[PDB]
Amino acid sequence: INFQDTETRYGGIQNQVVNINQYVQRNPNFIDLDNIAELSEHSVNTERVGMSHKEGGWPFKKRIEKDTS
Amino acid sequence: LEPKNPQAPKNITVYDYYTRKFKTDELVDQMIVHFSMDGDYIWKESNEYKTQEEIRDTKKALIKERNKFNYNTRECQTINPSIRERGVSTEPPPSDTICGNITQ
Amino acid sequence: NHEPEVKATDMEEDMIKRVKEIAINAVKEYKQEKQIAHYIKYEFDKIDGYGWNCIVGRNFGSHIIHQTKKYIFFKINELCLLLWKA
Amino acid sequence: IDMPENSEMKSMKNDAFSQAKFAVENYKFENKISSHIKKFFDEKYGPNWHCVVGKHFNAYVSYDSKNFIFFYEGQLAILLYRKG
Amino acid sequence: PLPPHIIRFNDMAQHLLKKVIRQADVLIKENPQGLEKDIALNLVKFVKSQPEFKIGDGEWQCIIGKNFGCSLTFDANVLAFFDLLPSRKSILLFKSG
Amino acid sequence: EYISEEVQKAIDDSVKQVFGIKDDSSQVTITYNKDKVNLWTQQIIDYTIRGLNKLGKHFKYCVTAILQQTNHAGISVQITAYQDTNTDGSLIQCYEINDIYAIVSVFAMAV
Amino acid sequence: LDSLTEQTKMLSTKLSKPVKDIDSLGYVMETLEQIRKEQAEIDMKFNPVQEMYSLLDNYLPGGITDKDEMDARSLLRRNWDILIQQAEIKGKEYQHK
Amino acid sequence: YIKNRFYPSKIQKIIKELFEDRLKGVEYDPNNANQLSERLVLELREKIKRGKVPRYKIGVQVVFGEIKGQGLRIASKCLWDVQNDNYASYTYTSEKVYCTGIVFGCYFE
Amino acid sequence: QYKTFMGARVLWPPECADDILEGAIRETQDALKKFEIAREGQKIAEHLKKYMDDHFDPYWHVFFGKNFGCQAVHNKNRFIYFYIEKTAFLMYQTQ
Repeated sequence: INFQDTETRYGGIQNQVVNINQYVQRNPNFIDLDNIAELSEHSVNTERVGMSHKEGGWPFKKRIEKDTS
Repeated sequence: LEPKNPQAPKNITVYDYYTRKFKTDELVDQMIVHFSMDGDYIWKESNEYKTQEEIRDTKKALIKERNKFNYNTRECQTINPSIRERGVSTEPPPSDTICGNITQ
Repeated sequence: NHEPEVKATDMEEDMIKRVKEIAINAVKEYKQEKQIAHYIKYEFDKIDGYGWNCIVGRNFGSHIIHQTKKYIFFKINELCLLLWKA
Repeated sequence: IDMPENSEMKSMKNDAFSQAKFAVENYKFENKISSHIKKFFDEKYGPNWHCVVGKHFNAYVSYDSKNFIFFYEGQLAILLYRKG
Repeated sequence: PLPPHIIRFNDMAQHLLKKVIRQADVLIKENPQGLEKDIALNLVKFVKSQPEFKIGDGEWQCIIGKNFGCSLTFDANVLAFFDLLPSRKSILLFKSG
Repeated sequence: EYISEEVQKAIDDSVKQVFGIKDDSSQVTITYNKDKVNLWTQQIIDYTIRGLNKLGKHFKYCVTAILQQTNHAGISVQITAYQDTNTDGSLIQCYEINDIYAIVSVFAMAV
Repeated sequence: LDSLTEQTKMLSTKLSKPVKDIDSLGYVMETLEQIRKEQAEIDMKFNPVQEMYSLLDNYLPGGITDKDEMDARSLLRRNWDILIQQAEIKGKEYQHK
Repeated sequence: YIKNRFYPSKIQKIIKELFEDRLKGVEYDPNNANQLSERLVLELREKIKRGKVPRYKIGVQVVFGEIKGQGLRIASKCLWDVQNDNYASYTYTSEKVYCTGIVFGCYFE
Repeated sequence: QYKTFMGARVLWPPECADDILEGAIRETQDALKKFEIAREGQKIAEHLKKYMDDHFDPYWHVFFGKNFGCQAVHNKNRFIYFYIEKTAFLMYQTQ
């Protein structure tokens, strides 16, 4: 897992300053500003586990009575 | 994978003041953005040079003939209810536990 | 749902009706405060040139001016919409 | 035993009872009950409400004056109040 | 270090807003009770005084509120709207355009 | 044996060298043009791939570009693929000058 | 009711009292309109009276002492209606002439 | 066979807590930015050491800078069988600095 | 498989962040130990949400008990779910 390594490189760009027809600002500029935030819905629940049986009264410890008899 | 964007909500709601309901919206935009910057530098556009230079021209010619007669102050404020912090309690209802025998 | 209602106004009748319609349409179409204000400011900039201002909120205070017959403040379903020019 | 108050005329107090009594019987999970109450009151009066249902819970919220209703409905307890 | 806050929208150079934050904070602390009228008046009377804030198309306006929305023809240069976390007062500052 | 940071550096060199000018006036005397947008897209892509094959790396690349006219419409750019952990990957880039909303999406894979 | 009514009727009597402020107005009309903007806040500080007299005249219509109640409350709203009407009409005719 | 698994947000935990309590609103001083990163990267690595993932290999990566009229885009791609391997990523930006950390996780097999 | 944490059984790995975690994982038992008892109900969650809103982001929701379990959608990465001595704690932040 010994994973040492290093690199480096650089880009940049051409340079040219024209400065003949420059320095404008459209003064009657328009922008759209808000004061709002996003939303969501954390809809929560409860986990539920419920089942019924029917207890049946007596009708022998050994299934076959002849074996004991 | 069809990427989901972390650091995002999943659905957007907002109140409609024409139809007095809400209405949620479960499609959320998922493009991470930080530092949008608005600019105001406008170079030989057709639409903006006219609309700026014309208004400055008309204002300055008008003043060359304060000029619009003096304005009038106004005031309006809305009704601001107060914020109170009140907290109440429910209680677990009580229960009884007896024991009885079976008679003859 | 409920129709608009002016709490303070300085407009003519036909001009009141236009802002009524534009407010109803804005609230039916858009659902955000800046979007509604931007849309109504745009509508009245198209119909009445440049210089409209529209404040759309729930509790704010204002000290403004306007052209004498271009001001209105009305409420729709607990929405305070103020509008004026210059 | 406990009945926090709201505006007069019984405009919303009379409404909340009649709505929550249908809500409780109509559903088993509290989800549909509370969502029903809140969704109704949103259409009816306000932009944003808050509702809680349950047998036992304590709470402490900020709200808007005379917009806080709380009642012991049957075995359950229903809290409601406007906020926003 | 500045006091904590949430700039919801700013347009002026950042030092203008620094000054606004510091004075608005110390002013909310010096006037913790009363009406936002006094806050607005003191803030305008302070902000209008400095040799800074030289440029203005109209003049100064400040609005304090807790639940609203607006839209103004603010001067394209100066505009600020932010919040003071302890008291949560949405405060707004600009110059009339 | 690479870095997507430098991949992005090369993409930026390509784009800002082709059309980006430091002095910001020719960039709006060059606004979106129906006639010249074809030349723009093709030449942006060609110069970008020339920058990419300047690299002697044995990895395999593929490129996609998007040019949007105006911010009013809105757009969502999303990426997803299925490749090998160590060496493969991708890259995206958004770009704006005055009235041109450029987007570049590159995939880099091994072999 | 008496206090709020004396205020509104004072505004009306300022509109009507001097032949000067009747013909040649001044900055005093700006103060009248200022009080008209305030009239929101004035009814805001008056609203405790509307609900209270509602509770009173719920089971106590009066008829004996309701004289001054009628005078004052109807005088308030009289100033309000002449406000709307005279504001419009006076604005128009002062524009004409 | 993966009994103990990696899900993103406990490393997302560690990385958040680390970021606030260590950055504490520090400014971007050029002479010590790289070494600040060097310190907190190793601290983060120590934290993932107790991060309770036996075979998940951890490709730590961190970015730290200052925001100054500067638009930026950072993105990565995920490259693994979604059943076992996963990632985590957090961002933390104050008024004038931004530090964002990502941590890979690849189940060894 | 609900791995152990120096505070409690936490679903490892969870969906939240550790200043919130460590804060809650220390603050839940700190609150329960200092002057609080299991006999009282939600005057616990009261102080818990108060402490969370004081330091961390303001809009939290807390649910704890002996029988519950939730699906939902919230703020990304703001989900604390941990058991402690057979008592499930769940917390999530919503913008």
